Amino acid sequence: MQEQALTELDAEKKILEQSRAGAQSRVDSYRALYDENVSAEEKRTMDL
Amino acid sequence: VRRTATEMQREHMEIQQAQTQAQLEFLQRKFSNKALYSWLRGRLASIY
Repeated sequence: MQEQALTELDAEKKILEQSRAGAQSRVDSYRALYDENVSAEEKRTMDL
Repeated sequence: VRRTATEMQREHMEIQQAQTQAQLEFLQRKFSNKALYSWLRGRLASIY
């Protein structure tokens, strides 16, 4: 039974790694949004 | 994984039940049980 108690934590690691992947995807999305402040075309409309 | 751990907990509990029944069966089948000392106690009380 102790081995099942030990492999449940190896499933918990999979849970937290999927959470880590989702948060990394949000960081990679919002850093791309934040670096491109205004687009190349949002500058064109201010010029217009 | 946690459900197949608690099913093994149930199997552990069933084998503890079987062991407790084996202990009860051993205390009943053995020679120096309640009945032996009961007959000897009553018989010696009469003789005494």
